[PDB]
Amino acid sequence: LQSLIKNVWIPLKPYYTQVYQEIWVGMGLMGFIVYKIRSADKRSKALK
Amino acid sequence: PLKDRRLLEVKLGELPSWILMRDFTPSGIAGAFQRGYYRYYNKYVNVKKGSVAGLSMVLAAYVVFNYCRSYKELKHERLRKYH
Amino acid sequence: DIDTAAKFIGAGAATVGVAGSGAGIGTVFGSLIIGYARNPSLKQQLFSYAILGFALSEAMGLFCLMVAFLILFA
Amino acid sequence: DIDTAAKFIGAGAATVGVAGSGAGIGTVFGSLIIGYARNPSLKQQLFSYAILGFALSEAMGLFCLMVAFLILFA
Amino acid sequence: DIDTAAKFIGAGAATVGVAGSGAGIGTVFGSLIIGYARNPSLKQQLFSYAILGFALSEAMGLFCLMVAFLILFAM
Amino acid sequence: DIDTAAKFIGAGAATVGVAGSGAGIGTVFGSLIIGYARNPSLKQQLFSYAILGFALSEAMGLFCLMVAFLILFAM
Amino acid sequence: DIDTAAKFIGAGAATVGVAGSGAGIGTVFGSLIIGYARNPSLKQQLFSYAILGFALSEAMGLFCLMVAFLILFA
Amino acid sequence: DIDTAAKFIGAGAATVGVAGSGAGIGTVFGSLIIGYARNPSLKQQLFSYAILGFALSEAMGLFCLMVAFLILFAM
Amino acid sequence: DIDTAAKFIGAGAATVGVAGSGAGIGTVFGSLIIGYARNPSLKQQLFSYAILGFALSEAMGLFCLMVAFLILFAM
Amino acid sequence: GIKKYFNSYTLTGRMNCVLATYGGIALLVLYFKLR
Amino acid sequence: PFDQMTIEDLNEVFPETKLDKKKYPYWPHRPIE
Amino acid sequence: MPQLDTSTWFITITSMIMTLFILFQLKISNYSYP
Amino acid sequence: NLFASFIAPTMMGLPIVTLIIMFPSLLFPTPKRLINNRTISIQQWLIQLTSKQMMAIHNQKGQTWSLMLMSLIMFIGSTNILGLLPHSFTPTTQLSMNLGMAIPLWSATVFTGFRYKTKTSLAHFLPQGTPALLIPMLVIIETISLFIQPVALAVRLTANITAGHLLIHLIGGATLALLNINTMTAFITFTILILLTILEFAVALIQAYVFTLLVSLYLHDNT
Amino acid sequence: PVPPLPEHGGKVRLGLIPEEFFQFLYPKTGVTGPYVLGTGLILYLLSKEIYVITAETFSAISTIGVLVYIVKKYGASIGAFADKLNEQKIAQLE
Repeated sequence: LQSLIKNVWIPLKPYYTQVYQEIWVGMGLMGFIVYKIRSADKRSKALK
Repeated sequence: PLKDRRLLEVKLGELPSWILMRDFTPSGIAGAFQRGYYRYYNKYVNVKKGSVAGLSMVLAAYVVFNYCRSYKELKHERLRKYH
Repeated sequence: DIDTAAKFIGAGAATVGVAGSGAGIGTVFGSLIIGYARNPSLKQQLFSYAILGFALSEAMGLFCLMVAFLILFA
Repeated sequence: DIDTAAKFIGAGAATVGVAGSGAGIGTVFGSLIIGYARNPSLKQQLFSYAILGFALSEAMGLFCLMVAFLILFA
Repeated sequence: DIDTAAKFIGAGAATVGVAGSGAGIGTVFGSLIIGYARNPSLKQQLFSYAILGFALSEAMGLFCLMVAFLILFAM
Repeated sequence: DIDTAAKFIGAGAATVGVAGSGAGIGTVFGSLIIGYARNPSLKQQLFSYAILGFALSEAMGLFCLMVAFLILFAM
Repeated sequence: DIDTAAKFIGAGAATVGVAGSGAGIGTVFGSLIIGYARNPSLKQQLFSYAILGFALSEAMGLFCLMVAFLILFA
Repeated sequence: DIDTAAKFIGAGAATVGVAGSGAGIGTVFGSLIIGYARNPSLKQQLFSYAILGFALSEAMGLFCLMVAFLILFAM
Repeated sequence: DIDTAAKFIGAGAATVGVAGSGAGIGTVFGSLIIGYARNPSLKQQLFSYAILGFALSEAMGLFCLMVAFLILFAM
Repeated sequence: GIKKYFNSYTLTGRMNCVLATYGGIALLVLYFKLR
Repeated sequence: PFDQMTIEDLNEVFPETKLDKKKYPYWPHRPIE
Repeated sequence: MPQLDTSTWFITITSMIMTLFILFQLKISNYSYP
Repeated sequence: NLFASFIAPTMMGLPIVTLIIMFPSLLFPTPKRLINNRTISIQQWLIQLTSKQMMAIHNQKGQTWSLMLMSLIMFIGSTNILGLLPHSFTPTTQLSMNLGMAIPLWSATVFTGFRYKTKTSLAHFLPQGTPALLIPMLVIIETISLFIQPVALAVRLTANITAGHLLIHLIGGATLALLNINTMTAFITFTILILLTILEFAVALIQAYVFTLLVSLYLHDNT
Repeated sequence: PVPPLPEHGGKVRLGLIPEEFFQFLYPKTGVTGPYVLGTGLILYLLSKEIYVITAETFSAISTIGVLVYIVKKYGASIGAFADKLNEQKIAQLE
């Protein structure tokens, strides 16, 4: 994975730390919601 | 004078000789896809007057890919039954 | 019955082809206002034109409503 | 019959559109007023453009009425 | 038949989109009248955009109309 | 059958959302013919800002036609 | 089934909500044509004041289609 | 029961009272565009008299939405 | 009974009348915004005519809304 | 005064008013949830 | 020549074409004047 | 509406992410100035 | 019968659809020489241009998102074109992708707006010096039409795209069916199809601009 | 420290298929082998319905017609456009 990290963590570091702190939170919210909805439909079809 | 040659160079009798002299590990799979991409690139693209054919090929390839992907769902409307 | 309610609602629907004529009257009068307020001396002709436009829009609405009357008594 | 009801229902609902005629002619003769009131030397030209728009939108509405009718006498 | 009823009703109550055509027509011809009263020179270019609007509004008109005649009976 | 005619009716009703678009179309073309009649120079940007609104109206027109089909053919 | 045919009716009816949005969008961008032709030196602010309104007037029909979907599938 | 059927249909065809708000706000904001163009030093009072209008358009356009939600959940 | 059905239908239909109210109100405030944009020595009289127009349109919508509530809670 | 303590033009008064109304709507929803 | 060179070769020949990484750590490593 | 058979949402989302926030931020991060 | 093209594909029981999405990544290669071939010079110019145009208004802090916005718009402008082909898949019309691309951005903007400029961000809920008669009836509207942002921001694009594919499928089908009858109608509908095809080529980028512009100014506000 | 490029790479027939194919086939049939070869491949696909025809066919036809129109009308314009950008950077630096 060393080539991988040296291709996608040298340049892209100052972005994920300094700037994008606030989008990861949003992605966690996105995960929350998708979980909720998949659970709801799984429930409703488990019924039928 | 060489053990490994272009699969076109090698003969049918020594066919398995070529099949067994060559490697198969996924690293040796990336190290093949790369060679293909780069042959195409440095032969039809990285030239000072690249043309449509320098691009149209990959498009009309992706086309056939996504056509093959779909063959199953298309055997249900053949206009004629006995083909 | 079946034709009773049919004609009822057919007319209650065709009676809606009148709001456009209404708003048209309103807009033609707003335009008259502005035109006059630019050139206060051709009042007469501005008004002739406007009243004509009114005749026309009112005619269209009245036909759309005569439709409803005929539906009532088709 | 049920369909005999839908006949008149639709042949009536098929005239909701003349709203467009209303709004158009309104805006049309409004802009004509303003024209004659900003440059009186164009009277006949813009009168011709006005009768053009008049005919156009009136025809739209009246062929929609023909739709209504052909639905009536299906 | 009830499907016949709903077919005729769909045709009628979907043949209304003509309102877009009508309103846009009025508005465009009026804008012409005005822009012309101002400047009587560029009449050609102006009438060109005029025809553009004419047919481009009749466009959506005929869109709606062909959908009507699409689901009238033939579907 | 009854659900069929009901689909038909919902379709004939959803057809009508095109009028906003027809209007916006004629409206913006009038606005363009005007803003050119009194400034024939910057035609280019006027036309650009014409089609950029053209699109943002046809978008909703076709939203409506899309929902119509979505019902008619695929519930 | 009537109990769902009615859902079809309701959604097909509510579809038309976005006609007001069609209008408002066209209207705004025409007004922007004009107010850019008059004083071309403010394109910027006159664009920031247009798409704002675009957003508003689209939201207020997208809501209605969301409600039609809700009525259908819930 | 067809009771709930027409309850649904009524909510659905009553939430239509918002295209008003749509076109009203469109026109309002265009007028603001112009009346800012010809007078770029009244921005403030202009935006205030624009909001006064946007609000009392949105409110009376939203009462229909609220009526549908009400008539559906309770009556 | 189906009386409830037809009443809900007719009410949620009649409640369309507020579209015109929204549209009017919007056009009103737009015109006012202009008129003041050019001519700010009129604030008071302007605002007065403005409020009058607002009230007239809002009332020509309120009539239909109130009679809808009538048809629902009375008949 | 209060029309200078509930300003609508500066920053502060606007914030104070919006907060007042959020609080009020919260209290009313929690008073009506009982019913 | 030119075609035989790269961006680093320009770092080599012209240090004034250098897109410095301190005053503008981000992309495009300089403002949009 | 096959956009509602939720089975597949996880992969679609994750791949969108992987792309939008990795590859292009590599390619475009290399474009140059006049 | 025709929602098929939106069904998620897997030629077999394996996770393929994550390759329909990274394919565009290589119709936009990266340069290493100083000068390069055509296909790179063109896109390079294009991007310099579009940035210099859209990222003018933003302040200096807000000028850190150039990468994200232009990558967003490039990715989408690719996908929505490629999807045009005869038998290609549009990974956007999978509504989930649109939600997952919309929400985080909007939320993070709001969060930058409420982490800094707290009082002022709160203030944007009350337009300046409005009539003090109606405050609640306004700070309800602004705060409901805020949360409405991402929902529309996605759904617009989603359904806009979908409709075009569906309409072209249907028109071509009716084309064949009329060809069964007669000849000229087929040509009529074919020309119609050409027009539609161009219009889709157009919207497929109009919407990218819309998207990453909405976002740009949402950052302009809450920066 | 980098290598240059050719003037134009592998020439191509129909803008889609390379010619090297044709030459490789010259010894046996020379010229009119590949063309009938492809014609037969295609009449075969069509005959046995390995490729059924539907609306998407005509959609593809329209897109392709558009595309060829565009290129055959704008190609060299774009080519000189790009070479101009190149020479322009060269100069503006030089």
